[PDB]
Amino acid sequence: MVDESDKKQQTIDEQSQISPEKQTPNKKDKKKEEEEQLSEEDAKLKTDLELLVERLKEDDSSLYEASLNALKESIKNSTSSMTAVPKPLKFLRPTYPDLCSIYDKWTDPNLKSSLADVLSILAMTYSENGKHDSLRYRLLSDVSDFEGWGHEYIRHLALEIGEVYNDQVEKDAEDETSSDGSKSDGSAATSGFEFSKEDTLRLCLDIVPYFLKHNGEEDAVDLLLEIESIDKLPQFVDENTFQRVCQYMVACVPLLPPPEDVAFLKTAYSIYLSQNELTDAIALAVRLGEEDMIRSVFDATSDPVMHKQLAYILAAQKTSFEYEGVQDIIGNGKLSEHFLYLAKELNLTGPKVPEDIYKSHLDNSKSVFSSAGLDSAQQNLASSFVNGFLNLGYCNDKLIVDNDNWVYKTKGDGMTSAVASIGSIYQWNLDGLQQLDKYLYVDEPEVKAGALLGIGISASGVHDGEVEPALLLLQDYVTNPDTKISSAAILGLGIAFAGSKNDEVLGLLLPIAASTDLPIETAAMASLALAHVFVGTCNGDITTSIMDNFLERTAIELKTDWVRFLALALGILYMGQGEQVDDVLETISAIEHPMTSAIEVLVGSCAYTGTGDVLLIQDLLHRLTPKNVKGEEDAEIKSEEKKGKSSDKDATTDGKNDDEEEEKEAGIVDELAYAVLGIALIALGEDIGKEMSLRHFGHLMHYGNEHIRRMVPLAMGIVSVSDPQMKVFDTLTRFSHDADLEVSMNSIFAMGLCGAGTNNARLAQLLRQLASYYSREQDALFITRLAQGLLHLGKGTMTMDVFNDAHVLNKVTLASILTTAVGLVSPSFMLKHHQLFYMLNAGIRPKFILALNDEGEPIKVNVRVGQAVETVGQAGRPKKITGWITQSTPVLLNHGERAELETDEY
Amino acid sequence: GYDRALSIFSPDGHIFQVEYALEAVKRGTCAVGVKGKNCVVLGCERRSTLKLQDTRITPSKVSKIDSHVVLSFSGLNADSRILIEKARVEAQSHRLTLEDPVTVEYLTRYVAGVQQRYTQSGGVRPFGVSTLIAGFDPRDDEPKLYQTEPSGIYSSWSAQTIGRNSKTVREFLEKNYDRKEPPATVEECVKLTVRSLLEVVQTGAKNIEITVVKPDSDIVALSSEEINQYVTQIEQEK
Amino acid sequence: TRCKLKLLRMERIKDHLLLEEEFVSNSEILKPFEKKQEEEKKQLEEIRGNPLSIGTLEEIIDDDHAIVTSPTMPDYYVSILSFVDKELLEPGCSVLLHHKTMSIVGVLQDDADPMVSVMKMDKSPTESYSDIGGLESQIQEIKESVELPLTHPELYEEMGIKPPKGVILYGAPGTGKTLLAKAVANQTSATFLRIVGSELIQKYLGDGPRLCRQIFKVAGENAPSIVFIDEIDAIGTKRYDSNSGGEREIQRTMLELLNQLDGFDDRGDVKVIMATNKIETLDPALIRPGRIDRKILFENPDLSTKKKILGIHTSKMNLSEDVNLETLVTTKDDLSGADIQAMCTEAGLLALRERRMQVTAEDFKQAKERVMKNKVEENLEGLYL
Amino acid sequence: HHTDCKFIRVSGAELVQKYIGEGSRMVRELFVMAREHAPSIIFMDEIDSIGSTRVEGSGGGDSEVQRTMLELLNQLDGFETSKNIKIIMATNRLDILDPAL
Amino acid sequence: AAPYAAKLKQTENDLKDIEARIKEKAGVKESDTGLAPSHLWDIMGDRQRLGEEH
Amino acid sequence: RYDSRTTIFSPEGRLYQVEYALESISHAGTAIGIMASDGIVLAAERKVTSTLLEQDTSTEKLYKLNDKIAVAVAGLTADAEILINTARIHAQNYLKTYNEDIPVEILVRRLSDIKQGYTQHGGLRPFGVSFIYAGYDDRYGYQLYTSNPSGNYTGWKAISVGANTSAAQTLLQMDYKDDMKVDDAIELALKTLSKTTDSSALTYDRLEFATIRKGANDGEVYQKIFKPQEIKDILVKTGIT
Amino acid sequence: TGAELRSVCTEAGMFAIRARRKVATEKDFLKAVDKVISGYKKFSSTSRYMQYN
Ligand SMILES: Nc1ncnc2c1ncn2[C@@H]1O[C@H](COP(=O)(O)OP(=O)(O)OP(=O)(O)O)[C@@H](O)[C@H]1O
Ligand SMILES: [Mg+2]
Repeated sequence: MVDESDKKQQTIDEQSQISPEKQTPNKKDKKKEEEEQLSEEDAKLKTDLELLVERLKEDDSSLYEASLNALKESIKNSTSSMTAVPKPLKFLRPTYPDLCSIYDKWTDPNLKSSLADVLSILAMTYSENGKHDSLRYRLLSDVSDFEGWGHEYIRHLALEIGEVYNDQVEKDAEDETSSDGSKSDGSAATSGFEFSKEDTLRLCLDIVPYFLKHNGEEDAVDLLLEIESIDKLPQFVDENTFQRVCQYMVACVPLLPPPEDVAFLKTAYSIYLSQNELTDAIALAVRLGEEDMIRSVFDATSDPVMHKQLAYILAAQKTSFEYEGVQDIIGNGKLSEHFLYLAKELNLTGPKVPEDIYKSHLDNSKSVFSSAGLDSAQQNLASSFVNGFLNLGYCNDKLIVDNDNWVYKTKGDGMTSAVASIGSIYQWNLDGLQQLDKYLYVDEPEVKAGALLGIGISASGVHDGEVEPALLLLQDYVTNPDTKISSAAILGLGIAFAGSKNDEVLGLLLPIAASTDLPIETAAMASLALAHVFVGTCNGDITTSIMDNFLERTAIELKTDWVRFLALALGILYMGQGEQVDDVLETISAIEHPMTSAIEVLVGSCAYTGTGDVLLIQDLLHRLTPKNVKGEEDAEIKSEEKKGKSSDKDATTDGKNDDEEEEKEAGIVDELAYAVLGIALIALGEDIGKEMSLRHFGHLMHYGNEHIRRMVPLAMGIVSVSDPQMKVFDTLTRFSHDADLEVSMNSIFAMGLCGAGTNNARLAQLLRQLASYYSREQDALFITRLAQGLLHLGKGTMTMDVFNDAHVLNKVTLASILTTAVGLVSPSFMLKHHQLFYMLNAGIRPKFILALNDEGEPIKVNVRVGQAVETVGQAGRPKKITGWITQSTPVLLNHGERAELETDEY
Repeated sequence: GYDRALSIFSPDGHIFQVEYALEAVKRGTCAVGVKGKNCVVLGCERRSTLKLQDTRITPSKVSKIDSHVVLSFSGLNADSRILIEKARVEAQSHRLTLEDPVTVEYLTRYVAGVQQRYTQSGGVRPFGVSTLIAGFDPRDDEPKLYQTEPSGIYSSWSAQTIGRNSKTVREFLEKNYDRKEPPATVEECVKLTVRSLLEVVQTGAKNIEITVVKPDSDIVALSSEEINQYVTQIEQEK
Repeated sequence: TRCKLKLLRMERIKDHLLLEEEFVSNSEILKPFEKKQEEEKKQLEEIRGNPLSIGTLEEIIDDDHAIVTSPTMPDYYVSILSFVDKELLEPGCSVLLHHKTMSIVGVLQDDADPMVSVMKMDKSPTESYSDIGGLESQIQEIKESVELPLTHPELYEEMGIKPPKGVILYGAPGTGKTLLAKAVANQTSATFLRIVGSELIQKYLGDGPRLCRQIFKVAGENAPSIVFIDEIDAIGTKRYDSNSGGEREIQRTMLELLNQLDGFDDRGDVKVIMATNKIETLDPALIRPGRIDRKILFENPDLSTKKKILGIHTSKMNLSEDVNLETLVTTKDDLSGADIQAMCTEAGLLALRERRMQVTAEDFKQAKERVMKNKVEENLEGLYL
Repeated sequence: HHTDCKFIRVSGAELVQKYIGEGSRMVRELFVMAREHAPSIIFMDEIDSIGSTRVEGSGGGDSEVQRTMLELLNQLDGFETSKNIKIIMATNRLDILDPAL
Repeated sequence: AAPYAAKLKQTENDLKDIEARIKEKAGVKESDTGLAPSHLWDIMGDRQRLGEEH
Repeated sequence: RYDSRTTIFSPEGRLYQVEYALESISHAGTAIGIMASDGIVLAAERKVTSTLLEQDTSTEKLYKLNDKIAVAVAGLTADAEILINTARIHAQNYLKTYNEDIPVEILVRRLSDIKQGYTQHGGLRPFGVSFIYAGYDDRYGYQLYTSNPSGNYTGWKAISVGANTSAAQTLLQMDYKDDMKVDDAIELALKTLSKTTDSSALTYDRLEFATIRKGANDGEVYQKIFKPQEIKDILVKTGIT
Repeated sequence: TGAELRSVCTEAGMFAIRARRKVATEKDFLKAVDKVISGYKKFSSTSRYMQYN
């Protein structure tokens, strides 16, 4: 440390720690006197650089501060940075750390502020040279140690981030602001940013985003593509490159509003397409929900290869996975055109092959019955629906149904729903139609109507490849003029095809849903079906649906139930879009009535989705407003008010739900809790409002996919035994279902306690009974999620009928609706060319470790479990493939996706 | 338990002094024996304590008792030293009586004999040394390998390992070795020994020592160079 | 950095918005029910006066009376009457009297002891599940007897019979046993009691078994619950005193365990873990099955296993600059996973002398030598040589 | 003085507890007091000659005080941000100590 | 250490918000059980309350 | 616990009594042999001293066991005394029987048995003596060994026993030279003895010295014990005094 | 003991869970007795002089 002169080279370094003699006196004097000596300075630049490098090891603040103190002055005081033009410019390399030594190493508040601005200007000017990049680089990849450089190099980087962000917030931009003093664009700092990005991608992960989001442009992202696609395999493996990429959309997912968010996700998709794995391509293409992106990956395997190969099989598998059926329709017909084989290809794309795999799983799971033995009165009706709820999905319980005794003892609306429940036994199955047919050609019209509902449910698993579509059966019934028959028919058609907007299906539903002049309560099903059809894909925001809603309001207001169902139907229709839904909010609000305001708050949720934080505060101010107004005083109307209040509560919950799925992923615990308290505001603000908020809570949880499932449903349940409306329990159980008999036991004991214990109305009893059977499927037969499973940020289309029903007081008519509850998840199995129905081994993982993921790319350690197990729900969701030690290679990466495994053994 | 003294038995029937005697064997250097069909190779780890240790005059871990029986040890080095000398007075004495050189079968009994004697008594501790005695008979040419243990129990093994992480070498040996065909070439059998010893040294080719007994009173100690070539064959293939 | 932010994005917004909600909502809870709830508040208020004289309940006779013994000293023959039930009153509870006439106006209190603090843990471990990595065959064993019959009771009725009671984790030191108890209890979210077996010996005579009554009295109320008795090896030859702890106590504390864990009491639905480094130290009747069922033996981690354990520790670290990481594992044979955590401790200590902030590959090799020298004594190769 | 910690000397004593009155279940208590007055240095002097019935116990009970203190300290490593409550152990020679201290 | 260091600092601000929520939430309590039957006992008990025989 | 008699082992296969006997050694002064191909120096340090302790009339930490093998002693001098007599008696027994002055190996091996023997048999105490054996035999030339109290031996190029064994060993191997000189070997022994020993000045009277050489006149073997004055002079040369 | 008899039933039953069979059969009883007898010697004291002979 102490000076020891020029005795050896070691002690020269110690000499310049206190006072440099080759950077301070000599150089200073030299610059301020002769200008022949500019030639001597140029040679001495190299020497000066070395002395910095050697003393980078030293860290103490005092011996960098004072040492380079008079050099820091010289910039403006003696040199003025223009006494020899080129020469001070290229001698800015040692002087730039001198400035940083007062910024970061010493903290003097007055100088730390002031010299931040100075650093920005000189960074820009010296990046013209391209030597400011090299200045950053020697500290980024390091040469020596000190505490100092590790904080210092960022100060240089931060200058760039500073300016670019500011040009958006303040419209003036450029060097007109004195907060940087550096121009925003221009070919002098643009080339600096590109070069900086290269070094920082290799060694860090840093400034590469700050630049993207601050530019605000997809262009920034498309530059990124170029550099990364080189890096894809030689610099580091495919996997490492990917973790950056799916992240590209996710970190700023919850902070790109609609036009930005879509434009960025286009680029991540394209990066994946360029790289080796098309498996990563399909996942992002589904995300966007655009028809165009789906087609491109499907085409990429199918069209170039003339031969059948792996390629045709792989295409079919990828499109099959979405059980929306949006991908299914699009991908079909290319298989027919190419014509290698029709028979295998068409079936494999359709959900027909998913029926066959279910049988293999079912064999393990067997059948255990537990259905209620009660008969007579409303208890007969309760038990017959309960049988269907326990045998959801493909199950065989033929003989019980064939005993027509209990079937015929149902009466009224009970008959319709009884026939519908029979259909859910053969849910996702071609056979079952026989049982329905018997009733349909005999007795009163009531059983005829219920048959059509059951056809709907059964047809879910078979409606593609032109193999018994729901359309075929149900067209005849629509033609028939009776209201009960036609209403039932179009409800079932919507369910079966789900998100598929095939020409025949869509175009049948196109002239209709435009009569609401005639007063029919059960014409809710008119719009309700069409809304269901629309979800799963981008929405035209159809003119048929918008027109009829307005017309209904003109015609009637007597049937309160009718207009409430209608309001929800618009909001569900617009799901699968948010860019276009900003427009239609204004369109609805053009015509203003207090009744119309109820519709608006629902549609606000969809428009603002995946962006809601302005939406959240809005849906809370709304809640406050009735009471607030009463406050003011404290110091026909019936129908309009009630619609107003109920809509808001539903809207609040809906906003939260869609938002929590797409967004980041930690926050999921928290969003459930926002409901408990919404209810709490409600717990001493509206008495009427409490009734609605109870029912909403359960579907809040199911939609949101909460991490905690043990404590919260059970605790809430106890309070709500006292409170009226037993439909609260039904909504809780749809969440609790999870992986069966983990979560769902506590629910069976708890719900069973209130139900068995208290009888004081057979009406109250009925709701409680149905909920209990729903929760469990025997021996983990299937699971239900609202989410796709293929994406855990996804949202289904079949589960939207579940979401609809919790907005209204319980009714016998509503019971018919509740039979439908479709939303199946398939159990993965390793496939072969002979279509092997067994998985070898898998790792299952409760909680991802990785802080390099949210979703969690499954750890390679896991806990090992056997063959042929259902894809586990929460506390099991990350799934890694064990097959590598028996040396099998997945073709289709599986992270806990719905998607069936496929392996190639060599 | 009943380690307060040697003569008192034990509810558990195990004399503790013998059990602890075994434990002491693990202190000392690893030694391994492997028989061929025409060879026995007796190798031992020769662990170097410091670089000031001579190779001029410092004892080898392997000691010839007589001119055709060879002996290695594992254990308390102090104790081994008198055990080897006692073995030897008898061994030579075997010729005084019979005018026949020392038979390997008579010799294992004797070494087990001095040891058994010390255990039986109460006013001596047992030897904390298990030994491997390798050799052939004078009369015949079939390879013979014996062991003595502290206890005073002796066995024959095809190949056997003792001292310093003995377990890990024992398992290694099972997998490599074949009892259907023991190696019938002296070189390949040596190579099996080297591979074993590699493990316990971790790194060394100047700390592996190999000795060989061959029939008709051939005993040789292998060059440090010669062992390094075998290590060279083993590192390349791996 | 940008990966960290995705996580940081959800976490901030969602909870801080709920905080802002709850704050406003304190008022709001009163507003929908203010004539059932304030009606109830009124009637509560009227009968009980002020103050509320706290007594401690000795016992009730079931007929609508009780005998209480206050701390203020007088005993009183009270009535169980009004806003109180016979099921809510159980010995050792602290009951609320109205002062001017002792009528039991409610119970709002059961615990306030310093004692129960001891048993409970306010825990936050820095290593949770899947930093137990490797030895996975035998973590699967602790799962089956602790984690998985809590998580699905389904499986243990599908097979029928009782789910196996308890476990003993036992073997060599360093084999990761501690981290197992703390990490399987992270998974379940069951009440983790923790007491050491050097804290089961007492410096007062015959209070030792009273303490052992406290552990499963606590366990049984907060159940489902995982009771860790850490180091129950210290029962056989480690004792605080001899004329005020003595020989009687050591045996009695073990007799006490027997009655808790499979005595009449039985105390079903407490999963018990016992870590002990030697099972030949332990009592023959406490290593009786059907109170601790199967035993899991651990051994000094094997050569492939120590790869796993090296990756857990050097994931924190700045990695090797030249890389020799795979050869570190090879040199070690018959060695603990605690040697691995003492090796990355030892690498960054050599680094700490320089007070440099990076770590390089060469520190690894040095650090392994340093810490192997510490292990081996000068009388081991004194006794031997 | 440099770190600014309360140097709290512990020794197993019966004088540091007016409530339980012994140093066996005052290992738990030590952590909570030192947590109020953090950062702190815990100087548990294992003298192993302090007692009169502790020394008769097992050669010294003070080793037992240290083994409980370690583990307790292990499960909360980030209860305020890192550690804070430093366990300074001290003994004459390490012969006198256990293989698990 | 700016890329991880800044972000680490925001994580500590989050925790403090959470702890504050437990305190905010705990502020209703209000846990007196006696139910619907004991609404009769409160009339009965006003007469026992001015009773000198208890 | 196991700190008793010699028959009994510890369950870790340790005889505590050999381990303690080692530790006896470092409570008596430092003793160093350094081997060189020009000769061996043996150098020793006094355990303690006073100003009227006579130590210029006799040695008592350097004994000749014969006319070609001599020993430095570190440890209890009482235990040493009996073992030196037994060694010396044997040294002449070998002389009588074979007409050769006893080989270095036969003499170390004998005494290793004897030390071992007092531990192994009976109730007798083990010995707590480290002898640095420095000899000549016409087989191996120059030879250094040292024997543990444990009753085993190892050959050396340098060794230190007695107090401060670890440090004294370290400084020796730091500056050791493979061929060395006899003269340098004497210098390296004073250099080490200074830093290890807690006496303020290193005095001739705290030193005993003997050298065994065949290079001080060949044909013959000359054992040269340094007298006080020779010791006193060589400190000067190395500039400690 | 009948505690060991409970360790054949429990031990045969966790092999039922892992195989993904719901029932128990005879073969899994065979492994279950062998695991409990053989494991019992290890916990208990045994330090024989018959580990080389
Ligand atoms: N398989 C493993 N995976 C991860 N870390 C491991 C593994 N095994 C050991 N460790 C590490 O070694 C550390 C030290 O071991 P730990 O404190 O758990 O002791 P133990 O074997 O129970 O000893 P005792 O209970 O006798 O004091 C662990 O905390 C953990 O960091
Ligand atoms: Mg432990």
